[PDB]
Amino acid sequence: MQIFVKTLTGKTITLEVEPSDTIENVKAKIQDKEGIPPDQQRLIFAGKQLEDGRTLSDYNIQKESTLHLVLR
Amino acid sequence: KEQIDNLAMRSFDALKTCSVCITEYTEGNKLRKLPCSHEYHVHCIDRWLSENSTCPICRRAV
Amino acid sequence: ALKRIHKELNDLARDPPAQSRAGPVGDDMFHWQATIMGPNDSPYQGGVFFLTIHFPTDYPFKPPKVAFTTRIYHPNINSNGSIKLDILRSQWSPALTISKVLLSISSLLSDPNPDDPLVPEIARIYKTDREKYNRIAREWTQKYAMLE
Ligand SMILES: [Zn+2]
Ligand SMILES: [Zn+2]
Repeated sequence: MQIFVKTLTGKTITLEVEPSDTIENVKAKIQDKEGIPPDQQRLIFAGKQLEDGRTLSDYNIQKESTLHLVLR
Repeated sequence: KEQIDNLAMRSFDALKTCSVCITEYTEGNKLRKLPCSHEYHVHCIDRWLSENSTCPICRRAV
Repeated sequence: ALKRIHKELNDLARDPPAQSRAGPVGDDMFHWQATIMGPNDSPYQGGVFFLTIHFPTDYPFKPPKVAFTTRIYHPNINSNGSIKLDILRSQWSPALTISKVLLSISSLLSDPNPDDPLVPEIARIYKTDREKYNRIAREWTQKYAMLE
C-alpha cells in the first residue's frame, strides 16, 4: 500500500510499503527518498510514538494513512 | 534585500495555501518560488528571509 | 500575527491533537495555556502536564516561549519549565504551528535526549541508573499531575 509521511513543516512524501514492514524499514525508505538518516527520525501516528521493530499492522496503519515525522 | 529581489517572483489559477500565514492565495497576490520548489507569498517569505536564510519547509539554504 | 494565532486556534477546534489541548486563557489571545497527556509508554502515563505559551508580536517569525508549569522529572526540562527543543530556538520555522510543537513535546516525553540535556543530573541518572529515573519520574508524575 501507499502511505504519506508529513514532516512538521509540511514536507509531504509518499511511501511504497507493505503492512509487514517494520518502522525501521519505513525509516530506511524515508532515507531512500529524502536522504535523512533513520537515527534522526521519529515517526508518530495517532498521537502515539512508533517503536522500532513494530510493524504497520501493529498500529492498524492502512491505505492512504499519514504518519508525522519529527527530526532531531 | 536585493538578494530577495533576485528571486523567482511571478503573478497569480491555483489556490492552495501559503504555509507561513496558512491562507489561500487570491488575486493580487504575487508568489515567490524557491529553488527547492517551495512557493510562498512574497510578503511572508520576504519578512522571513530578512533575518534568516532557510526555506521554511525543507530548511534548504537560499 | 493575530490572524495566524486565530487560525491555529480554529484549526485546533476542528482537529483536536490527540493527547494535547491548547487555547487562550482570558481575553488575551497572545497568552495560551495547554495541557499534554503523558505518553502511555512513558513513565509519565496518566499524568496531565500544563504549559504556558507566550507569543511574540512578530509571530510566527519568532518561536513562542513555551514552558512547563507542571513539574516533571525529565532530562530536557529544568525547574523553570524551559524546554531544550530544536524548533523552539535555532530550528524554528514559520511553517510550524502550536499543534506541531505539542506533537514534538509529546515525542520528547516519549523519547528523551540525554546526550544534549538541560538537567545534567537527570541525564546521568537516566543513562546510568534507569530504574531510579523511571521510579522518580513516575512518582513525580503521580505527585504533580494526578490526584486532583
Ligand atoms: Zn503567506
Ligand atoms: Zn525548501
